[PDB]
Amino acid sequence: DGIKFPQDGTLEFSDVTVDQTTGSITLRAIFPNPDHTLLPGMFVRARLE
Amino acid sequence: QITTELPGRTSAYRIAEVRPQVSGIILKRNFKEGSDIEAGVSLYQIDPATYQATYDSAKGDLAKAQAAANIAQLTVNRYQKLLGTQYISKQEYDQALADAQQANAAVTAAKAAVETARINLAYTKVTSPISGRIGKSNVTEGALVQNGQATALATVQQLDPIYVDVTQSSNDFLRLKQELANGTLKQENGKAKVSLITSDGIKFPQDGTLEFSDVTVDQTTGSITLRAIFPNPDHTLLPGMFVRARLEEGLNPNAILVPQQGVTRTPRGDATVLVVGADDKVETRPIVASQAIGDKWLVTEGLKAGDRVVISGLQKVRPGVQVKAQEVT
Amino acid sequence: QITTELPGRTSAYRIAEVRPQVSGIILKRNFKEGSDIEAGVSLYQIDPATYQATYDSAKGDLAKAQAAANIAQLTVNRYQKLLGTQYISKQEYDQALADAQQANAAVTAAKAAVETARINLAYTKVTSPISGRIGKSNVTEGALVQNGQ
Repeated sequence: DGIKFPQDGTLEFSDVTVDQTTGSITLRAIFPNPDHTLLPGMFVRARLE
Repeated sequence: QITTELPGRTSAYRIAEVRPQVSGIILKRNFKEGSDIEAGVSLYQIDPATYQATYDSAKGDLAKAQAAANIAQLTVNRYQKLLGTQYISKQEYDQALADAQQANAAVTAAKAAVETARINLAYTKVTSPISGRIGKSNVTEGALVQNGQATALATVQQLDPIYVDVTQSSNDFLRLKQELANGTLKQENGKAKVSLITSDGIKFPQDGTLEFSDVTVDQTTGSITLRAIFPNPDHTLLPGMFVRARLEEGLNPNAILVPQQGVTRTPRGDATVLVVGADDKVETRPIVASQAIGDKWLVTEGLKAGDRVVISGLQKVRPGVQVKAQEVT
Repeated sequence: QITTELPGRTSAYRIAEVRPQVSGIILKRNFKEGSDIEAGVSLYQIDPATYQATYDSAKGDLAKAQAAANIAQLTVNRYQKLLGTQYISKQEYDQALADAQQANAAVTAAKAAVETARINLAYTKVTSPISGRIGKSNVTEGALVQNGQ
């Protein structure tokens, strides 16, 4: 919906290889979810620094 | 009360597919197709010859162990009778006691082997695990089967009650949860009530109830699944059909309903209403009315409680003109 | 400040797919879908008949081994008292001690076998490996489940 998620997470890089059919690298971040306001599988947009 | 219409599919309360626990060739079918089946009633008859031989071997081993235990017990009794007046050594009595205990343990092991042989032999008499109604037989007499194959011999399903699995988008679920948390929505009692619309559009005579809101999200579409349970006394619902569910999500005690005959919509989409001011003048005010309940538009913004607006004779009234306005029920 | 915006998908911290460790048929379901559950709580109930028979056989073998060990220990204890006054040769005492030790080792082996049988029997009570939210049941009562499907 475009609403900023109230809490903040941190970044733990995990995957260094490059996929063959996507040509992209996957970055892993961890977030606290106490309210259960995000479920496993949904689509999100992450802004890094 | 706000209701959401969602698509879904029905499913059986309890469905069991019959698979053979042993390997062999079928000889007979003991049930008639399309009939009600009680639990534990034998369905098929696989060839028991090999399992019969195994059972006989187990019985023979059990008999041998029993004979050994019998002779050990006889010797123990006689030695115990001797021991009263110290006519035999205590070591001999202890040895006899140990021999009897070992023979009894061997008898127990033989009994366990006989029990597992009996279980395997009775597995051939295929028994329906649950009650219900049995359908077509995917195999007939003379067809080979194997232990734990993927192809089911038959299916037994319970048609009362019935499950309805409907699909709800994740965004709607999240916004409803946020609205409930904020306080604009008031859930009541317990599980939400769900009504049904069949393929013909007929409202189901009974209203079901929802439970088990799922948490995983489908990747391909982006939606979660909801489950409701409908009692089915007359078997008017069969598993697998396509149904529409009207799902209630609480109460909104601030709804503003405006009759659709008193709002004007521009071709691009904007909507305006002719309010009547305190100066007996009419003023056009824009409003946001997206959802329509029956013939009443649900106003979300642009109107306040007690605002007094025209519903009839719109073509007879122009803005800025002093008009007598009369309340009409 | 330089920032990058990327698409992404969420995932659970710990996801466990409950799978059967033993073959058999399901008789009961001991949980309600869509509810938080603890660890070690039994979820299903597979048919234990064959595993119960195996457990009984193992216990019987253990009892036999224990009886043999008991009689060997009694003989050793009886010989020990006579050893003090030089009325039994040391060879016989050594042989009896060896027999007792062998019987004790056999008892240990039987205990290991019965422990394996107990573990296999307890596998039927399908236990949740972790604590968390559980969804629907892909199988119901009466289904047949194979080992490690």
